[PDB]
Amino acid sequence: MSIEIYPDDGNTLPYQVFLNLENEHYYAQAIQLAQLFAHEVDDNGQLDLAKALKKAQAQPDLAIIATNNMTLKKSFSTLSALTTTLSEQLKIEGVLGISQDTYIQNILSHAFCDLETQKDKPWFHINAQPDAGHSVTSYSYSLFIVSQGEETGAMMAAGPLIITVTPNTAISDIFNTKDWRLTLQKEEITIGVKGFQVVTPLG
Repeated sequence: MSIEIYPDDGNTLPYQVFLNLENEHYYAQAIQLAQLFAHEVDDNGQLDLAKALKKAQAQPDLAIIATNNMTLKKSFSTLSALTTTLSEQLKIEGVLGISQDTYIQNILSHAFCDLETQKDKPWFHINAQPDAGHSVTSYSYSLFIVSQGEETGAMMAAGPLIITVTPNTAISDIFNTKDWRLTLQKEEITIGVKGFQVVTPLG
């Protein structure tokens, strides 16, 4: 995994990889697929669904299992729809090596009052435009992850991208161009290679 070569001196990969994406089980999990992942990725070093979908076919245990996304939006409608979709798709808030909570109440708490989620997750940012009525200030995550099965010794190659659509549209006065209506969606593709028991060391 990573660069580490010979010709140059010992480091010169055109893939420039070493810590290009976050994983929480990198201890050995980034290694299972390492030589696979170092092959079909993009110049950054992340799973490319065009080529790495073939790379996935060579994963330690299984292959491409999940190419799922989420659709969350808010609007001066009712949260009867807003939170409903959020909860249903709260599962894909990283149900890889899920945490102790990472669920409702710890997440749905801010749903009760303006779910800006305290700017949850260290996402990059490609925000506001010069429009003042038809803009979008969104901050994009996407880093790529891997997980560990301890039971049987499996793993899981994950590659999510996250977009926080919070627009720069202007005016919420005598009429709104919709300056305070928000929307959040994204895509996580995940190559499952394991005997997944529960969200935990998949086995």
